[PDB]
Amino acid sequence: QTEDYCLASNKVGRCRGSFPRWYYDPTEQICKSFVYGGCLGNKNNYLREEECILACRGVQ
Amino acid sequence: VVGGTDADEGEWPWQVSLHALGQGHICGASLISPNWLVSAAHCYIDDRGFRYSDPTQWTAFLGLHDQSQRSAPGVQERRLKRIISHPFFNDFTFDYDIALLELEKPAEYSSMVRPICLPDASHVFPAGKAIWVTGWGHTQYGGTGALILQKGEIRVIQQTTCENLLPQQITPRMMCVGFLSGGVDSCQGDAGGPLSSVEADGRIFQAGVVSWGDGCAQRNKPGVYTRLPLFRDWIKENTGV
Ligand SMILES: N[C@@H](CCC(=O)N[C@@H](CS)C(=O)NCC(=O)O)C(=O)O
Repeated sequence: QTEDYCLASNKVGRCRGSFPRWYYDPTEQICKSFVYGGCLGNKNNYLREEECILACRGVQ
Repeated sequence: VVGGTDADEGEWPWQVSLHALGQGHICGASLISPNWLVSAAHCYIDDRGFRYSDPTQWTAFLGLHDQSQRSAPGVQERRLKRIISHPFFNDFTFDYDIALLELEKPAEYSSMVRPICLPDASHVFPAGKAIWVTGWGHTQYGGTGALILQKGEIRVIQQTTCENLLPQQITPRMMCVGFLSGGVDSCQGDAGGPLSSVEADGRIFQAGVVSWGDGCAQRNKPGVYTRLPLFRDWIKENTGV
């Protein structure tokens, strides 16, 4: 499960909204900003940096 | 908008910017009357613990030119009272990607703020016609927004071509607009914004709504837009416009 929530690449998708989101990067061990299109994203997609940090704290 | 240029001030007085709470600009929209905006359904779906369908969560900026100058003269700020997503909207196929947004208080028409014309249900925007896409969206896929409103001239693509470029993904509610050559396209942040088409008397009609694309500005991957004429009666029935 941490596989999906923390280890998956960020996914912009095909939709053309600009939703500011956060994703965990396990190579840097840090949550970073990205822009989500709004449709069919994966689980490594957080509304807030703090929520991303909580979800993926310590993950390698 | 990829491969566009800065719009002139006052050039697209129907172009609107929609901001969600704590998140800045999310989607575009078009003004169609003093009370109503047309936008994309997929912008207003509950997600990640945030209620994008909740009208209180949004702010519309009208007469906006530059995102860093939202208090410039002529810029009108409005709350939403109502969001009507099309009932047949499907968030897997992106079919019926259209929404109507009701302003809490009416827009005041000015040199900066004016509605776009709506086409009759029977009207056809012909293949090959040069039309315009506008927005503050990304200048490159996976890139960054534009402070200054962008415009890009694109062309209506034949439905048969469109279907073959994106097999099993194009419905009759959808229209490909762009270039088979790529280079000019809408992009993330442009969704909900209008296609603008100069018609027989010089007046501008809305040809469609920015929806989706496979990346942005790629060869043989034009933008996919929601048609407008098909939804003319739905708009009338729900808004009186
Ligand atoms: N009838 C309007 C003025 C005309 C107007 O702003 N119409 C719009 C919507 S039909 C329009 O022509 N916009 C497109 C354009 O100016 O090119 C009024 O008196 O308030």
